[PDB]
Amino acid sequence: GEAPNQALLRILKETEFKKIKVLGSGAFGTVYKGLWIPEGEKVKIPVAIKELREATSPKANKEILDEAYVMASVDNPHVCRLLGICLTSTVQLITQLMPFGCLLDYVREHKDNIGSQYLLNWCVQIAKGMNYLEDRRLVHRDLAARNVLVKTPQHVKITDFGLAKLLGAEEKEYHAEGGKVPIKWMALESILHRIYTHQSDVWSYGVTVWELMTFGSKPYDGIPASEISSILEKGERLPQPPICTIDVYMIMVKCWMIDADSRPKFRELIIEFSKMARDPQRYLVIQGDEMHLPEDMDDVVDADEYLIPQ
Ligand SMILES: [Cl-]
Repeated sequence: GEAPNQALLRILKETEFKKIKVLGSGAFGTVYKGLWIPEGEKVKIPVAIKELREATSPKANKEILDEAYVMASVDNPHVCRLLGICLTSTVQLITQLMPFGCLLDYVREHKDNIGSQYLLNWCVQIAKGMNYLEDRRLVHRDLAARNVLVKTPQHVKITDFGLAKLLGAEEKEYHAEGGKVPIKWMALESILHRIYTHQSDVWSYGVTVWELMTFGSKPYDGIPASEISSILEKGERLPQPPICTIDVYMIMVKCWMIDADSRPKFRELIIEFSKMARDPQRYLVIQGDEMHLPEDMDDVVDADEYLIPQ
């Protein structure tokens, strides 16, 4: 680590957010939905506001500000940008709204309508997204279908930097605290040595692709977490999904290889899936493919078009 992080954290007035309406509740916290209307600008930006439960127990305010710190330090089409924070009672994360939600829910709730062109394209976009984070020396640690949001069915972005970690020109690993990370998405060296690395994200990427190819299945739906370690140890891996050619499945397996360095690089995955996406019917055999996917507001601009220096 060495280059200075000259990102801008923007504090936003609680009086700039109209039309609030709870999106997802949940144990962890609460995501809202609203309209951010910059102070003296004829623009209304559709936003999600995240206020994670734990009342004010400063323990929270940490996680939420680390989230913010990272989310504010990323500029990529395939990664969610932090719009700003709000210093109300508790802190709030304000970010571009992703109208179609989680990619996980999105595939779950659209199976009989998702073409191969999309699935392969998303894998491209998530690989692009990750490669970016690789460049910004940044280990996501929690890549899952549930952390990819959908802007439009042809444009996804990665999110949830709750466990993300910056590295160093020195550093190559991240020796975690007391683990609180999903087992079914984490590399084998993550589950035994609490080691995290870019190549560990690769594994999670593999599992993510596995989720999409299976339209939302739960990795190891049977097996309980206290057992995951043992299974992978013996050699077992996720099955090959129905719609999946060997070409595509073998990419998934390559991500789950015991020697981390033998795993593909995200820049290879971009290339590989990118090739594949030029002829999607040849790598994915989806029954029915060849599929279509879908007060006043003059002043609405997507965040993606709301810029300002930097
Ligand atoms: Cl679930």
